Amino acid sequence: RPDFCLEPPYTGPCKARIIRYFYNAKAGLCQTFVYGGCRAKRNNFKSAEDCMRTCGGA
Amino acid sequence: IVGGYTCQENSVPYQVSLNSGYHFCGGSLINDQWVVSAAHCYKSRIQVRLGEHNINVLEGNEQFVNAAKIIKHPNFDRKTLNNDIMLIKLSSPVKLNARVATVALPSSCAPAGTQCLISGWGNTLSSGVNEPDLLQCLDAPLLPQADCEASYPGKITDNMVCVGFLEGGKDSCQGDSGGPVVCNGELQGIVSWGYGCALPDNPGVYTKVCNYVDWIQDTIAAN
Ligand SMILES: [Ca+2]
Repeated sequence: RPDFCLEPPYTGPCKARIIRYFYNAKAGLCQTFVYGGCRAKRNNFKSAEDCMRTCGGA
Repeated sequence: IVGGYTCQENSVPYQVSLNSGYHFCGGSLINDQWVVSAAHCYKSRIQVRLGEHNINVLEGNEQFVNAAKIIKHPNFDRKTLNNDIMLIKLSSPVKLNARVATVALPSSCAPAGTQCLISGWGNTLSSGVNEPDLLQCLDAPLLPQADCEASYPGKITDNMVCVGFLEGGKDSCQGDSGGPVVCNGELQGIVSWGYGCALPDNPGVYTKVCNYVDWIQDTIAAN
């Protein structure tokens, strides 16, 4: 799978509380995390479906 | 708010919660039809909740009003965070009382050392997470621009101001964005960004409201 899928969820510097999905490699599935609102990294999706499609692997 | 305290019930009547399913940002009521928040708190649909203390319990003093107009500053940069300010026009004028009140805009820019009150329902932990039911408060000073710049090398513009402590321990955090920084009864800052929360040498960065009084007044009068 892509390298960014293996990186820990990145909240970023902004201070909003935006619920996003990230791929948890250890768990083998996408989970939610708190995104701050700006400068998002790639392991950040608006849906579990988009997250698994991109980072679920094969 | 990390390292703060629970605000006395409705002691911050200008504080509002921005909600789009769940609380995601704060804001400040500046007149019976307008709220000012951070531009990065933009969402196509926003419900403004006023008169809140416990955001997870219907207390009996709340007013729920939808955002009719959402106007971000025309020069907002989503990467540098310069001009991180946004105006929200309410679908209907709110009823002003002891629990729902307006906060005055700055008469001029407050100097470094001015003590202020920061508030919000953001994370209360620097490590891990704890979303508080009750509104949190924090008394903190506007820091010298030189210290702000030293803490955030090359990232601070004239439209930003650091508020907090260089030693860390107390700061605003995720869920506080768009919220108020009030000094001597005037809204001098808006919770914007920072590296982590309550970390030493990284106090929170806030939108310097005194640079936008005219933009706010002109925008309200035109909409
Ligand atoms: Ca409530």
